[PDB]
Amino acid sequence: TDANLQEKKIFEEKQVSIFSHLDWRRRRTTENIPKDIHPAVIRLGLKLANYKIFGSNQRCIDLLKTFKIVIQDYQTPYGTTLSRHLTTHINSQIAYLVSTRPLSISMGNAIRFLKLEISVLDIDLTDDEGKELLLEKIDSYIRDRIIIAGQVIVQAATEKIQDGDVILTYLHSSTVNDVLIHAKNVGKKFRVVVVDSRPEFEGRVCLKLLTEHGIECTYVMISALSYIMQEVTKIFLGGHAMLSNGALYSRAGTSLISLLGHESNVPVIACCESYKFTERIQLDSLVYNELAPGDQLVNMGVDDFEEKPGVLANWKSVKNLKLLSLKYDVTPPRLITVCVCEMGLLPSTSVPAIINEFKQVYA
Amino acid sequence: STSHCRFYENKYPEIDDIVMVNVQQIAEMGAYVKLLEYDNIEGMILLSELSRSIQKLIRVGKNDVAVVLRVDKEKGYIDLSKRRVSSEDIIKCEEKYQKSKTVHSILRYCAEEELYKTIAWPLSRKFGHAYEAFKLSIIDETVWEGIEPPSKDVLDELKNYISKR
Amino acid sequence: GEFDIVQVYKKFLQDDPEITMPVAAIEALVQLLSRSQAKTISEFMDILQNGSNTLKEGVQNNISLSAGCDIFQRFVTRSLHDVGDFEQCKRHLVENGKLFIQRARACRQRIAHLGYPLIRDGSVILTHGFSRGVAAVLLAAAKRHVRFKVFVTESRPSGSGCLMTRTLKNACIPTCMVLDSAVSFTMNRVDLVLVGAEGVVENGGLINQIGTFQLAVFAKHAHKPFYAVAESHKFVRMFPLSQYDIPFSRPILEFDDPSPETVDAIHNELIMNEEQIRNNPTLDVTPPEFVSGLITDLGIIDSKSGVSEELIKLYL
Amino acid sequence: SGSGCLMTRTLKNACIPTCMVLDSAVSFTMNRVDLVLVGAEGVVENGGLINQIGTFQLAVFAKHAHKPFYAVAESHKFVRMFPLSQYDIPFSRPILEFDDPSPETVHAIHNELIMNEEQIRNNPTLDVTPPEFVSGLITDLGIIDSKSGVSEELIKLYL
Repeated sequence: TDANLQEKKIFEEKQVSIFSHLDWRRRRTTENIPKDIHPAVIRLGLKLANYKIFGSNQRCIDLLKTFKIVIQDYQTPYGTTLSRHLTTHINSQIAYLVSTRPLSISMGNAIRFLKLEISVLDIDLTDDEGKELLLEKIDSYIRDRIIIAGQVIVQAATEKIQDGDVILTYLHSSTVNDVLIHAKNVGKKFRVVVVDSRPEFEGRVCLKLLTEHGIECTYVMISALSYIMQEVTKIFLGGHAMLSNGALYSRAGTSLISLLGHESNVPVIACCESYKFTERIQLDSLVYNELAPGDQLVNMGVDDFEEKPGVLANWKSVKNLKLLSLKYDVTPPRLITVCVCEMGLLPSTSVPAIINEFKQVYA
Repeated sequence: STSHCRFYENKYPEIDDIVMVNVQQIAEMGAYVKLLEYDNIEGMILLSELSRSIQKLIRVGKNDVAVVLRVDKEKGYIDLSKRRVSSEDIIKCEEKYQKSKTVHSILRYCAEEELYKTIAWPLSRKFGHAYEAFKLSIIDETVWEGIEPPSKDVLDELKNYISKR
Repeated sequence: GEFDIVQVYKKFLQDDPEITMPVAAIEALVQLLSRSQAKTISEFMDILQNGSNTLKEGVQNNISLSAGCDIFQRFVTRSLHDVGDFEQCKRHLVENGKLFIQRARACRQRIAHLGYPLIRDGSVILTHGFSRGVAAVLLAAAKRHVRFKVFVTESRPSGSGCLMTRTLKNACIPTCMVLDSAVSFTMNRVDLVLVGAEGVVENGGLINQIGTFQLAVFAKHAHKPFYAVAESHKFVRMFPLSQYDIPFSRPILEFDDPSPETVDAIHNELIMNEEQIRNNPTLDVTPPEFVSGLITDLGIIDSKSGVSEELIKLYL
Repeated sequence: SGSGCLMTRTLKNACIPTCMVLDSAVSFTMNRVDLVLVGAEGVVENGGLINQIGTFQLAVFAKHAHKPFYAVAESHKFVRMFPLSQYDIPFSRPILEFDDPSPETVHAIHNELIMNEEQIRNNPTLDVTPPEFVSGLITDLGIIDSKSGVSEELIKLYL
């Protein structure tokens, strides 16, 4: 950062290309990191940029479990109490983390929550009094908001599974896997369809898990959706976030699944958790999104790490030619039949009210 | 018989006592629960007590502490409440519990029931508890009062079994 | 001790036929409640469920009351507390019972002086089979002296259409009974369609008689609006997945196995037999995108997402 | 027409499974179907369909339920008629008229309260399926899906 004239540079990044605004800037190495950075934060920042399959839930957990360590290792500059100064320390941790991978919605909402509890904290306490408190609040957050909600969703999810069904998932949703494995453990008689896609074939690991529990599974890439959907009878999707309009925000191929499902009359079920709801909205899948480097699809073939090159290795220096791969896309609500939150089965359009149930009757 | 048995000589608890209870199933309006202190007999909690209209809390096999409201001994129905317990009692019960629980695991040595009637409760009658002043079995001999004989074998296990586990 | 509350339920139908089946159930529970003499809170809720289920399984597990029965329970379960006097429990309890019955009896009226202006001068309406809801609003409109005409679906297998037209004909209203197979041909004439309700779902769905969704798509396709009248005590907690995912007692639409060994343009009386008919289903479900406005004692609800907020409000 | 029972037997008489469906509940069955096939009582210029009442009642479902729709028509059933909407067709008797209720007073398998022959007559006997719902039209001339070749083959008939 020369300054925020580099942010003026972003103001220049509003050109003809639809993706001109989409931020490409990252830091996938610890070169010239600042001093005020916690080690256990560094490891996470490294885990962000380099891990794949990094489930949107685990990140929130691994972030919070890491955050406790920061505060537990934090000591205020005495003479200036804790609450007055804690944020800027943490604010200097996020600004680092985002340069490794933009914040998921599952994380940002937690951030806006903890920053709140910092301000509302009672000043008449001391350090060892204060920090110990919100650690439980953090732990309470993980208990109530995700794990239990996770444990509730699965139960309500497998409830509507019927013996003889044919389930279709796509690109390893830890929640979607978590309910599928539950279905087998209750003797539900069914079988699963697993859709995968380029680049990082996130669906194989979903096949690995389900197979290691012995389920009649089927693996086909998305460019075969027209074929396989005739066999399918239900569709389950775990989302990155759900929009206040009712739209579902998940990995890039989520939309076509719901679309082809509708035009084949199968239902679309969005197993998402309340804390991943957002007051914002999107009409196009391009305004708010995040990217992955286009090099990752240069490797043609069935592998990713393996040094199988391609015909596009020079695309960076071939003008009028550019590769890209968005990671997420919205999905209009009229294609989502149900959303499965820990408040039960809701129509996706009922999302923003639930967010008000948090804003209201709380603080 | 002597498979499962009671804890305190009062077959039931009085009104306004405090009892640990393990939740079982939740119905449309109540929470059928089993008070394990009295051979897991059943009771019910009105759908009006939480623990911070919270649908997520679906507990199955969790021990919780509550307070009795009304009792009908002839039909067995019991009504309890939760959001009325205080501070110390809410753990004093637990503090009272495991000690009492510990004694129960001792008696199932050949009962995996009557020793309460013979020894435990009259001892609990004196020192208000069995655990409380149980250690006196090595630093006093008031524990001899009115001891009744079982048979030849397990006649004296007290002086055979004090400080253990 | 009545020990046969179903009779009181039944007796209500003869002391007044102009009340819906669930209304009698609640009106019977109070009689159970008022006469029941208990000593524990659990005692009430024990026999209450054991009374409701006793009332449930007696009527082919009908859905209308199955809502009202469950809603009524979860109503009094709300602001229930026991302080000092145990009799306060029953006091607060049964007093709210009549209070609920008050709203319940006035519910089918509250929609009338609320849905009647939906009929305009010289308009033409369509209704699938008889329903106590659509009847009164039309009468409460025709009472206001307004010209309009109405078609009625014959509504096989119920045949409730033949009764609906009479109830309208008797109330000075022009009618024209129409076959279930000719509703589409009628949409050209109709300005507004309107049906009752037998059950409202978590997603804003509509469980009503067998042929509602049959004409719900028509109005959706013929660009005429769709309205359904539903009392509060018809909200249900279920949640299907399509126009089909509903639990149904008798298995439906089975086929036969034909072993190789066997044997006027209006041909009336050449139909299926009663055995052939009951294989066919009885209820229908119109997804909420096909309804443009629910008509409830709570008012008119069009989001079919706020129905859930209201449904959540109805339950605990 | 009640012609279903006749169609039912004639199929069952040829050892194939059957299951009669009252005209009110076709929609509930669509998700279970894989193909919809109806006959033809008449074909107009625009590709439309003149068949017994309720024929269009099905094709809309097949459309909305994303299931295909085929109709069998013999060449000698084509006609020069061209109805604008799905209603403007010549019909003998007056259809779907109402009453005049002057102020007087004249007075779940309920299987015997049915519309009388008189009020049944007031109902129409034919509906029309617009060509947008006919995925395929099979004739002795072959199968025609264009619904413009319907007309070109039609013109080839009327000399």
